[PDB]
Amino acid sequence: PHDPSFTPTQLAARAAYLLRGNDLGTMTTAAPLLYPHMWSWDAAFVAIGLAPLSVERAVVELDTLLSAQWRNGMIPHIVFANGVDGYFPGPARWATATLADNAPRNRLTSGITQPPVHAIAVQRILEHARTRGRSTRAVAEAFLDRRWGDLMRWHRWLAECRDRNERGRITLYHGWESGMANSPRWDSAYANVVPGKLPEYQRADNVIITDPSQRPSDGEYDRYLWLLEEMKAVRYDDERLPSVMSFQVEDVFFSAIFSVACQVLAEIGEDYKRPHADVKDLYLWAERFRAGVVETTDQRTGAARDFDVLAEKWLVTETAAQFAPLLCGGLPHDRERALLKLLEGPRFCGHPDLKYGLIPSTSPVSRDFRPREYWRGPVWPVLTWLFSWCFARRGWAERARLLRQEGLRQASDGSFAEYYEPFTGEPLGSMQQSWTAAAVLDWLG
Amino acid sequence: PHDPSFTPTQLAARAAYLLRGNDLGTMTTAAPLLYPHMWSWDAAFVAIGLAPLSVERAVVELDTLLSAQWRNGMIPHIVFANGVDGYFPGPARWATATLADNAPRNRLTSGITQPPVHAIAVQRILEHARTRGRSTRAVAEAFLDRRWGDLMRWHRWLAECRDRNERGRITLYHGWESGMANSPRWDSAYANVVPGKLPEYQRADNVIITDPSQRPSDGEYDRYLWLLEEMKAVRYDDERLPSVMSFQVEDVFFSAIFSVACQVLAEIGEDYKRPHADVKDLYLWAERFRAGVVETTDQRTGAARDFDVLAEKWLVTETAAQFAPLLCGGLPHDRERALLKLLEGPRFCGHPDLKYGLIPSTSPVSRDFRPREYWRGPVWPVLTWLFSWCFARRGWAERARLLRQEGLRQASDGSFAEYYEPFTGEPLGSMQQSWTAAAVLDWLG
Amino acid sequence: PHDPSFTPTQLAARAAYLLRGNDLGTMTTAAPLLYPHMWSWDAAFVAIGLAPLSVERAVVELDTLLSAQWRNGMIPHIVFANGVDGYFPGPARWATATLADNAPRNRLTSGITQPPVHAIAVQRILEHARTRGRSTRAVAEAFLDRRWGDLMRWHRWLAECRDRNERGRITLYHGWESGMANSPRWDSAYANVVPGKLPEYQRADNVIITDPSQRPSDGEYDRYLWLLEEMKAVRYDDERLPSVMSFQVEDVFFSAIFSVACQVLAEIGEDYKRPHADVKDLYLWAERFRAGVVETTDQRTGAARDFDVLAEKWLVTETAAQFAPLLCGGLPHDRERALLKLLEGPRFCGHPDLKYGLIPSTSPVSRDFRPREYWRGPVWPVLTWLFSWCFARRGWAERARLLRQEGLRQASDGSFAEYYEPFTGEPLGSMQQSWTAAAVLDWLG
Amino acid sequence: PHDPSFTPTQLAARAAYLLRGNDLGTMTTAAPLLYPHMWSWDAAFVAIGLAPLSVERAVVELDTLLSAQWRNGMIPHIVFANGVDGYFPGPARWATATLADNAPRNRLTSGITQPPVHAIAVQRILEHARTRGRSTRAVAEAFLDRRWGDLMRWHRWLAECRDRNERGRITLYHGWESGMANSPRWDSAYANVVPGKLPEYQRADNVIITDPSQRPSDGEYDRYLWLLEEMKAVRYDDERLPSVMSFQVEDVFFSAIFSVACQVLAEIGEDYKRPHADVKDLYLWAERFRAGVVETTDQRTGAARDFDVLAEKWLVTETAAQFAPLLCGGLPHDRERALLKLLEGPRFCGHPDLKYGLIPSTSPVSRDFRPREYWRGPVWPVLTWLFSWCFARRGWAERARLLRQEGLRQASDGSFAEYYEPFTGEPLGSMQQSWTAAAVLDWLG
Ligand SMILES: O=C(O)[C@@H](CO)O[C@H]1O[C@H](CO)[C@@H](O)[C@H](O)[C@H]1O
Ligand SMILES: O=C(O)[C@@H](CO)O[C@H]1O[C@H](CO)[C@@H](O)[C@H](O)[C@H]1O
Ligand SMILES: O=C(O)[C@@H](CO)O[C@H]1O[C@H](CO)[C@@H](O)[C@H](O)[C@H]1O
Ligand SMILES: O=C(O)[C@@H](CO)O[C@H]1O[C@H](CO)[C@@H](O)[C@H](O)[C@H]1O
Repeated sequence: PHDPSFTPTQLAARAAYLLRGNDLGTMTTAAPLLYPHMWSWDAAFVAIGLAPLSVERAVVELDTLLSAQWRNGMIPHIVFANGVDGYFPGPARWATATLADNAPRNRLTSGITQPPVHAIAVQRILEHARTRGRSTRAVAEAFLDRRWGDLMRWHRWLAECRDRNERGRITLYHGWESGMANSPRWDSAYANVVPGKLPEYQRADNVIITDPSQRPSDGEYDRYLWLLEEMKAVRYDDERLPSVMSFQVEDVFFSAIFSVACQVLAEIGEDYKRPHADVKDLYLWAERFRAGVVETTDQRTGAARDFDVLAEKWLVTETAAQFAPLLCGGLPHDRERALLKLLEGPRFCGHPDLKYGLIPSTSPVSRDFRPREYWRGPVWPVLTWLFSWCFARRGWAERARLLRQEGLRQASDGSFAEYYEPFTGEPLGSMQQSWTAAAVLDWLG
Repeated sequence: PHDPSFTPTQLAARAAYLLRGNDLGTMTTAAPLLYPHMWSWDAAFVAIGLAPLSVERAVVELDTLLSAQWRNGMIPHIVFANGVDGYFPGPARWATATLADNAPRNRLTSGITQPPVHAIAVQRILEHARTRGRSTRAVAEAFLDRRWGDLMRWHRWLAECRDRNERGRITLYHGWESGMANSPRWDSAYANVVPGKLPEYQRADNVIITDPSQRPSDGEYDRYLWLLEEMKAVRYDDERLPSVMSFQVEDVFFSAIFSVACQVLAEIGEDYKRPHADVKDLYLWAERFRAGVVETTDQRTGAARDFDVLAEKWLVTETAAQFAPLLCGGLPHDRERALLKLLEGPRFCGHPDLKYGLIPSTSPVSRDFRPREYWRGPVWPVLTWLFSWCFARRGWAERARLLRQEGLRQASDGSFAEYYEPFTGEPLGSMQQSWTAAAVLDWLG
Repeated sequence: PHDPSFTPTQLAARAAYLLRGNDLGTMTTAAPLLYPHMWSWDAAFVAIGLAPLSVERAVVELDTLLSAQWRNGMIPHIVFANGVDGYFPGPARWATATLADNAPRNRLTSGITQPPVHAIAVQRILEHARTRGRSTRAVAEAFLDRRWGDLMRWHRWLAECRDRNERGRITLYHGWESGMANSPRWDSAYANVVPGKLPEYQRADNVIITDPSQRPSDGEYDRYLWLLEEMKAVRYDDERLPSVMSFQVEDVFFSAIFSVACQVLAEIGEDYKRPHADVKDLYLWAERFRAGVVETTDQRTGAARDFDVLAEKWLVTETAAQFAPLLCGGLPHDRERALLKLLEGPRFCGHPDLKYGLIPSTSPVSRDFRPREYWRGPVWPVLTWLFSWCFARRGWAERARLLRQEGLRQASDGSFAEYYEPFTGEPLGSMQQSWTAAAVLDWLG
Repeated sequence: PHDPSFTPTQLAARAAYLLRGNDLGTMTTAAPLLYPHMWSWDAAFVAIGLAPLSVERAVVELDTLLSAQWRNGMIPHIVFANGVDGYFPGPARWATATLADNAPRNRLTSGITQPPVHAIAVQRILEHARTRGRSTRAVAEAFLDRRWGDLMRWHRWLAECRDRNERGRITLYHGWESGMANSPRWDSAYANVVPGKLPEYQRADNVIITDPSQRPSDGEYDRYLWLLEEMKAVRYDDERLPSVMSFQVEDVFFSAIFSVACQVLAEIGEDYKRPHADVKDLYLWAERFRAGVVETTDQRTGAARDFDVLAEKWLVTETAAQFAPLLCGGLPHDRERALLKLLEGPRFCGHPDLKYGLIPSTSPVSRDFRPREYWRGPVWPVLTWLFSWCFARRGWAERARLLRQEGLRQASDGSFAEYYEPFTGEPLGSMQQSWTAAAVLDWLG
């Protein structure tokens, strides 16, 4: 008609309807068909969206994810649903069940990790539970009793095994670990990934998303799948990966999230009387990774750089990852003002052709910008939510509110799209994406 | 805390979460455990609550109900879920699968009917679909193409087989057909139901609702189950029921709903160019049952009476059914003003001890009033919704708005209870009741 | 910026801020500068807008208007603010203070009337007061005691002096009495107004609204001002006007409003135990003017026609006044369906170039349509409100809701414009128009 | 009736209606009758409440206040409305027009100051203006050009003349300068004020508020009015006040507000390219007064203490002023956790008998607590707003949200009371208090 948008109550209802519709029982799929399994950072955001509906079911979501945690503490980025096909690479291609000595016996998983937003979900669950009364607080507190150790082991694995040199930045062995598969951030590192004898495969993602402008290329998937062959050759052994992987990058955005997550989990630990040594370690890691993020930044603009460990070079790109230091703090005053000017100016939120005042995944003025192509340009509601929540935590109440307002406007069509075209607002990627519904649910209050 | 109520967006989200949680696939249970099957008038209200979430799934709900329609047109009041136990009387006790020649081959059902609110659900589906654009309008219009004949056959069975004498009132053979099992309306008729050799049975309803003050008595269930034996003895044959049933009442509230439903379906038929003869029949029945309702009314107060066909006597009770004429219209001006004074005065919505300005199922000043006991007093959100929608259709915009406002206040605890204590607001009956969530969903807009 | 619309709470606050800003103390101006006095039907809508803010002040607004009522019962269409210039024709031009024996001694007023929406405002005040508690109900009931007789005298003057032949239509002697100065409705009647020696004047309205496309022409004003000379020459004597006025029309929209207002006031009289003879007269007039409206209607479409008393001919134009029978009822079922099809189709609300699904003052497909020119095309929020309220009173809950939704969308710029361009949504006429704020407040209060 | 609360849109409308009603033209009175003039920190909150309604009028409010600024930079706490009586002490009693060489020539003012919340109001005006488009941004930027120097002179007067020893705390010479006339904070200092021959007077405040339990005693007013005699005797000369005043206290809450205001104004200066030397001074003062606040704090709880300059002793009381360090920051991590535990525990927001989870002006468990008596116990909406805004600025998003939620619940009666009884929620003090409406509008605008 004249207005296809939904009212706040309609939109909240449809978002909860979606989330319950993607529930398999104890895990929520990231999307109905494109991503028909549990993903790690999606599961954190799903728990955030479930917290206003059922603290009990939000806790179940994190319990299911943690039940897939590897023996060394790694949370793998996919927990596969039993008997479900339709996603590639699936369990047979990872072969972690037969090759990975640390993989769980009772879940099929991938063999790589994803960003540690999980502590933020725990905070939102606790915040909801404290408004709901004693029986609900008891549910959330029982979850802390049951899973505090597992959360510690997750943060410790990141701090000790992916920051072996105590640089305060997380090393990745796959671009998929960044959450941003085809981000321009990784192009120069991927250009040095030379596949050898790569076993034949058929993609499934572009059978579901048929528009070729919206997904990575075959050449990019060849490199993604070649890194799997390198990992499988060493049976996913942490100790051997630095010797064999053709892709080794320090991810400054993942690092900033980790800093925030450690500080959040330390505050939880203080409030719920968790072991002093754990809280002390969490604060130490929060500070170490805050400093590691700051060390990457341009001394003029504050923009954070990734680092190619193999090439030994800073990776200078124009993506939303540059704003990593805004999430965790630590910049000198003048540098942070410069970085905020970059965020709000014509290269990002201030670009005159954007439909919404939101943060594109790649700067529209970058040569790498592609308005439809996944992480090369589109606006991702999950990043809107993460930036808005971290900005509110910095004390930037109006900046956070504006992102939430624009994210709700963008989402008001009810498509709950994976990402959106930055100029037209066209929904792109999968529809019915669980963390887009969760973002709306958290925002609407 | 200081305030356990939910905001409108929170409440809408939780109501949709509930509705999707009670979805078995193609049917929604009336409640998670007490009523773990599809009920007929509940399914209409569920379709109303689904319409803002998914016109496609709202249509599915009515398709599933109509697929259980009997060969003679009757919509049975329970469509049992395959393999589901926990409700008594269940499929084995009804034995319609082996005894009822008109029962559907591919569904297990009860052998009695329930009120014809279904046309109202169709109207709400169409209203939503018209705001959503062409593909959604096509879904709703395709449903009309597919099911108009079945809806006609339902209304025709009521008009021809339950009003054989063309009195403009529907005859019931079981109090369960009224929707109000233990209403004081039926006490004097039930007092003449003398069970003979009644086969042993174990109730399930009071294993789930253990508080004896909230459910009918064993003596009442003995009579409910004896009527089943009388119906089974004649193989549920319409032609033989008047000769054998110990309970035969004309239900003025069911009759008023039928009048409204015929008028609504006639208006749909005009708008979507359905057969002229059908629309003509629907308007004729709407007028006949409006007149039949008016004929029951007290000439002073307008209060509508039920009629005991066996005793040949008007049934004078003080329940919400007295307000039947307000739903369908037809009263003389002075009589309708008197009936509205009764509704708004100290015997119903104006009673000084009520927590909310809502319509109790039995007048709190009646000797039959029991504040916890099912239809003998509690406030039912489903009746709030039905009265508010019919009042808005009369043009009584402020009266309708006040009922909606108070119903939302009552529902703001998020219990989605089956019924509520009228003085304290305590949630009673089953929690997580589907038509209470549907009422909230329709209201919140 | 990206979206310059206000939220509902922002919009409600700004609407109330406007209405208080236009308050001179005991009267609210219709606008800040263009209309810096009290107008009669505006004052009724202002009272509706004040009722959610202050029942006491809403009652004051109507008391002030009724203190200007003429000795014969006429409510004049302007009550001038003492010492205020800036509007023409002003008190000196009307000369009612020196020429009109029935004009009030203690107010300066115009010498013509305006539509009787006042009973609708009384109903809204009473509805608000009944939600607010005993002290506020007493305020509203005291107003009824004080002003019931004046309201009766107003209705009686219309029924007896402007329907002298008991035709059930109100005769007007000036297009300004219709509320729609330059409606195409009056063009052929105005073509038969031939001014004599008209005293020189200077307009004020087009000094404030300088865009010539938005106000009537000088030629139109010459005729408006000449009719004043004709009234002044007979000292505004009711009995003489039929013999001297060059403009005499039966206004079918005014007539339908009067039918509704009589029925509304009759219901108020019953509820508050006013004299039975008054209630009986009100219902008689409601019926007479309903029938009078229906008698004008097109046999195919149901559209209502005005009547030129001097030319003795039906006035056939394509304006929103055609929809008069929808307000008061009375059409046969088939013809009202045809009239609603006209309303919702491509000649009015369904025209494909309209920005909002609202009723233009003149059909966009009529040769008379002018998209900027006052009553010749623009969308008026006051008419949106009146149609929405009357439609809800007919029982057409969804139709009323859609008009309210589109009216709120149009008003969400916060300009509170007098009227809006139908295709672009550009605000036109005066900004900060009191009855546009009142519509918004009622729709949200 | 059943619930006398207003909806958010109703409440926002009534709040704006109130604020416009208290507008005299270019100044808004703090209340209709009790406070019928402009007060300094009220005017800052009024500007915050006007910003969502009219950036232009919000700017006017601060322009009017700053036009009363004294020649030395002091903003006086009252700007009297010309020709208005009804408040005591009025202009004749202050005699600043004849005795104070620094008082403005064209305004009548008091001779003491009030807390510097004004920069917070400027920030809110700028935030609103940036959402409204170019013309509105220009209005706000023009105000900065016109008044930046005056704002600097205000901050400089506080830092240089009320912190002469650079201790980082503001000295007051009257309890009225704290904003909290009869706070238990000042009881021991007031016990050392011995009036001489005090000129006879009659109070006005307790003729308007007649309940003696709600205002200070005559004995307290004798001391308030005697301090005026001491100031008048030295012609309000800043350099003489330390030698003659019987009341000299360092106000830690005023100091923390000043710290925040300096940081806020410094950020405004950076964003709008104000002189670098001014920004540098503002950040220096922000740091100095932060440290000055922290130096007062209890080593166990972190609670901030006031200081009696004459008695040379720390003032230890149990009032909301203890929470000053939460506003400005600076406490060590462990002590701020202790201070938040005090805030949220049973001595303040977690007291089990409080109707709302809000901060009482005096702890309910203190021997000084009086639940009706002005600053000795009642909950003040203005403090709820200030704490919520400062908490959001610290990053404590959920804590700020809970204060806002409870503040809106308390205000939903629409009384807009000056303060509220902490246990019953009874509205106390003046009704229709401007800064209570402003808090509501900001929380909803
Ligand atoms: O493209 C893919 O196959 C997967 C690879 O893990 O990645 C996409 O989908 C995941 C689930 O929604 C997200 O977690 C990622 O952030 C997003 O990029
Ligand atoms: O008590 C029962 O076993 C059943 C008998 O049909 O009845 C109750 O539950 C049904 C499903 O919710 C409702 O349809 C009825 O209105 C309500 O009275
Ligand atoms: O143009 C004018 O001078 C006057 C003449 O009465 O008319 C306009 O202003 C009035 C006040 O707003 C409205 O009552 C009318 O409906 C509107 O047409
Ligand atoms: O009691 C009084 O006469 C005055 C003295 O300035 O103080 C009260 O009123 C002011 C205006 O509302 C507020 O600024 C104060 O905070 C409040 O305590």
